[PDB]
Amino acid sequence: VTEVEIDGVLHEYSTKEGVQEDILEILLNLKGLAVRVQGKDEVILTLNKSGIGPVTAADITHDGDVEIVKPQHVICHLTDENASISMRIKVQRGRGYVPASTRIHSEEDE
Amino acid sequence: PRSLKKGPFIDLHLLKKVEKAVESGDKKPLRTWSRRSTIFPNMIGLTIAVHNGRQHVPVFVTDEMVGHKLGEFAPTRTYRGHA
Amino acid sequence: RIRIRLKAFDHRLIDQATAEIVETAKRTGAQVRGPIPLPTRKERFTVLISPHVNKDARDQYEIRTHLRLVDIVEPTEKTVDALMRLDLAAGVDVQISLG
Amino acid sequence: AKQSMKAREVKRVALADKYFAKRAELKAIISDVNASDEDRWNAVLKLQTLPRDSSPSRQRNRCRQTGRPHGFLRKFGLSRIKVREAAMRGEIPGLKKASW
Amino acid sequence: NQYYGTGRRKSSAARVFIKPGNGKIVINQRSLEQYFGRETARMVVRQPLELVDMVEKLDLYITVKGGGISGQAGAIRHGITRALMEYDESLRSELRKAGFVTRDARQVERKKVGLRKARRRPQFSKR
Amino acid sequence: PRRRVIGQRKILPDPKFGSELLAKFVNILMVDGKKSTAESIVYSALETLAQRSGKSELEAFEVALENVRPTVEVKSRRVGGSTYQVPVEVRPVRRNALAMRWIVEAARKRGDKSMALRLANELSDAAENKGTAVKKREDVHRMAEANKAFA
Amino acid sequence: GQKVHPNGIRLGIVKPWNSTWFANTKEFADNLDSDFKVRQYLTKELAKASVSRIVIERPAKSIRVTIHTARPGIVIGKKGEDVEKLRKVVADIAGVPAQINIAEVRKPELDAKLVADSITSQLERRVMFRRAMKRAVQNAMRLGAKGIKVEVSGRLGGAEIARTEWYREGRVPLHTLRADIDYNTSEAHTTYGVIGVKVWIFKGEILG
RNA sequence: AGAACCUUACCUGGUCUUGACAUCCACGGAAGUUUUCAGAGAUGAGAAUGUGCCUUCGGGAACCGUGAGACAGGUGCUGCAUGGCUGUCGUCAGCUCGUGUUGUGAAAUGUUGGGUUAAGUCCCGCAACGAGCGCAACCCUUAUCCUUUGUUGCCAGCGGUCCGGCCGGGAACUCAAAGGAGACUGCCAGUGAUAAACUGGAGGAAGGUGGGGAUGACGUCAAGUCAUCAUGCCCUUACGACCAGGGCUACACACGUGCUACAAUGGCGCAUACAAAGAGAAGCGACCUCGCGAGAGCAAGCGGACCUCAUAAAGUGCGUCGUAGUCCGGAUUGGAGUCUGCAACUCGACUCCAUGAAGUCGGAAUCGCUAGUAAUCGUGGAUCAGAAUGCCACGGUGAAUACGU
Repeated sequence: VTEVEIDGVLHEYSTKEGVQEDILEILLNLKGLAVRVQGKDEVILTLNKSGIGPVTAADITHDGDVEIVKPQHVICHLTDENASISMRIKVQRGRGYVPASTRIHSEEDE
Repeated sequence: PRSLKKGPFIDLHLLKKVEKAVESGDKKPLRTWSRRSTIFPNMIGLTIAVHNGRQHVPVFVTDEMVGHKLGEFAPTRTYRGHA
Repeated sequence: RIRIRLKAFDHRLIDQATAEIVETAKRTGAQVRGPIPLPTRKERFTVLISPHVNKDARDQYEIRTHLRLVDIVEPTEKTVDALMRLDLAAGVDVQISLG
Repeated sequence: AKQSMKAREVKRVALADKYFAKRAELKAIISDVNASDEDRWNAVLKLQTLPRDSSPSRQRNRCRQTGRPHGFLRKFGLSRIKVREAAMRGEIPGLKKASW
Repeated sequence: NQYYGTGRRKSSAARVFIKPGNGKIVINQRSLEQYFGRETARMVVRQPLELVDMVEKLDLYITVKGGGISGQAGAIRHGITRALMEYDESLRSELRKAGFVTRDARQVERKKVGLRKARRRPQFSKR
Repeated sequence: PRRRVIGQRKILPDPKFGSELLAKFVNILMVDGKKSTAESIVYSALETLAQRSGKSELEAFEVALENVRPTVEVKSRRVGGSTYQVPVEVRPVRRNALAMRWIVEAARKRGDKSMALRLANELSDAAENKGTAVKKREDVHRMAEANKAFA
Repeated sequence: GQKVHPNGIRLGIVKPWNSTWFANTKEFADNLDSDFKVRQYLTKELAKASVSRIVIERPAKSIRVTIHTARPGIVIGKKGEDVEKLRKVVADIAGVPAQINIAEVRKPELDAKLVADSITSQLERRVMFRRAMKRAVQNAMRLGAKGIKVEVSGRLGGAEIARTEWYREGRVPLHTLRADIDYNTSEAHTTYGVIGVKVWIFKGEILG
């Protein structure tokens, strides 16, 4: 996971309506994710879910060439039934460790 | 000309007026703009002042005028001569 | 068999789409027919370019609509469904048709 | 074009939208050779009664931006002049200058 | 065994096959005399063969599409030449000399805005 | 033109006799790009002519042509106040063409019914040394003779 | 009206399209109209925000707008407050689900349209047109444009007789198709009349 | 890139005046839905249904109604106030600048000169040295090849046959796109100033910019357009708005651009062959049936390499006419009708039967075209209910001539 895009958010240190984990907790639990793409080298997934209960990794509306190999990876704990969450993840492919500070100016595509 | 299956054309209002006239038995001229209206057998005898664009020109209907339209007997343009 | 009609204005984009579709097909199912190029529609337009008058003054535009016919011979359980989540790049109208 | 003209056009369109079902039916009736003469006559008269702006052959295709009656194109809904501008700007997808 | 050459001229596209035989020409399941009513066309299709004495030696099956008659004939001729080239590869020089190896690239010039035709300008007047 | 002389384009010989000259003649005759009809007409003319004069079809035609070819034509220089027509020796390629053209013109003129027939008649006349083309040729020559002072 | 439009001639090669969607003859005109509307709205809204290029892209009955702007901060406002607001209106305009993206324009002195806009603004607030033009040219050059041209036309300094003046610097090849020529235009609605500003900015040649 | 109505901006009448088109409040009513008489119509008067999103209830946002004004509206004037867009010389090879130098200076030089080129193209020289915009190249298309992928496209070799690629199939060929290769005076000889080049030839599908297109320098014409659009005085119970009818189609005449002719290289009749490129859902409309025909009825196939428009015509073969104002020519007019359309009187197209003008190659003069060009033959498209001989496209056949300046 490289870029996470949640709707109705300002920064990662805010909080959201209807969830348990805070947004830094959500970003950590998304950093632990294990994805296996086949054809492309950069894909965009989608997670949309409402209702009371935990948000597994098995709730992501998969495409054809992406395979999420951990169907019990928890991300959120939605508590309000009127709460919703719609994040759009971006999954690149590389090696080593490239962090946010160096990837703050390295990124060319404005 | 109009198709035979469609019948002849006459404006509804004009027709009504004609009918009224017939009923009355009057011979006062009916001023009309429906130049596109065909003349009918029942219209024979009536004077009907057809518009020519500018003014209503009186047309005493005859037995020979039936198949024709009202605009045929009310010429619009007014050319006398070039000299 | 699933016939797939890709239509787009940009040819490169269309090509990219086609490849992607093939990839999607080939991992899940087996015996993908192939990316068959149909004839391109070159819908031309002439227009007068002056605001008022100059009739010989003209621009002749066109829109090249490209067609790609991809067919899938064996529809399995896994394969057909894979396209639902697998949306293609924008500006490429796809048209799947089984049988 | 004027605003007024545009408004008129819009009105015409609206009328067309409204009266389509009836008008079409009337037309069908008039056509139908296997039908009564009186009925046909009535239909013909009925049609006359309906508003003129209800006809689709009344409404003129104008440019969707400027309302210019002439030089129109159907695919774009725009007059030639505006179409060209759009093309130049990149606003019409796929459209580029053609040579052969 | 059958040898082959593609023919092309104007909007025509001939598919000439050369086989060893007696010298019978079939064009779209019809004889040379049946298909080409014109003598000139016939001549053009026989030209290359005439040039290199193999008229009696080889049969040729043809199918041609597109264009008119003369163009079609030309295409056929071209195809034949190609076939010959493929088959012998030592008759090339003669063909070149003749001017049959050359694909005649003359297409119809497009109509151009302003003009009534490819080059005919409309009638001019100062007044 | 000003800039560059160009090589004359390739002409195919006619299918019947295998002649370049004949082909050229046919082309000249032709109108509206209806070559085939024109060629047929030419053939007809030849056949009739052959029948008339004996010989061959081609040979006879050649002979006919020979009687209408101009040795010398004239051109307008006009260097002075008034125009001076100057004679010039007309080249092999051109002379042949000119004769053919003249013949065609004569045929066109002629009062006989079918085109082919007319052409044949013209050819015959040429062979014999009477007719329209021959007259034209004579006139051309005559003019040249008159203006022989200029050279 | 001599010259061909520099963007328009290059759409197949080095320049891309703004509206990027497919549609059949049925829905195409409507789509175009929608695009025109939304774009118009955006221009109206984000006038004070320096906006260069609106790129519309609609897949699967849902409109994706991409606003190229020099300062995202004023277009975004507070994080997801202004953008969100924009989105619903865009959707309304279209009649479909909307999605607004905002690209940050690096080097607004090299973006031609932006420059033009700036010039227009300057003209409106009664500066010496010439000085503005100079500034435009100079700045671009400083920033690393291979070349720039700008042209302004009509009622310059409120003069009765209209004229055009233009400043070029570096190289601005227009006949060369492979040249990245960012062209754009603007109009200063001054007290004396309109003053049209054209500007060509040559980023460099593309090799492919 | 299409005037019957509409379009329409004009005329005649009939009407409206915060208005047909917007924003704003005030307050009357949910919007809207159906129907009635008068009227040329615009409009002016009636009968049925509904009360949705929310209220410490002075009410609201959509959508009608009325009055006030703020304003709307103007295809009204100025293109000699403008922007934008366009023509034009001219796709002509030119037009400039910086720094240096020359001249009191306007200016010059570069940019001239020797050659050469399609080219201010290139070389060589030289008080110039450099640079930019243009001349070229990059882009599309067309001409040859290769690779990839083969249905709705193809059928070389295989088997079957209703002798139809139609059905097993085959992936060859055509064709279809996508990606590469190829042409650069690169190779050879001569001429040339030890050059740039030129002349020829070899190969090659293509040869010297291969053919065609797009591309239009600085500028010129106070060139065109305020009626596309935008934009810096005038009208605002009317130079604004609605309506019906008429006009834009008038006709002593003059000019422009086209079509069709005057015939036999032809007309007519019967048979019969070979295209390309396009369009199509309020759309293209097979087959079959009826109609002399335009068409009508029924009604599949098809958002389309599949189905439809859709028979290409000139051509070819056989017959006839035999140089006549004709079996040339079709105008004109009468009758009767078909379709579109509320509606074909003014004023549509097409059909049938009749009618059968002028015209026998055109005065002075005057235009186009150098090749797949002209000439000629059909085909399609846009606008478009309908309405092209125009415009924009497509292929068929297919010349003549260029000595030269």
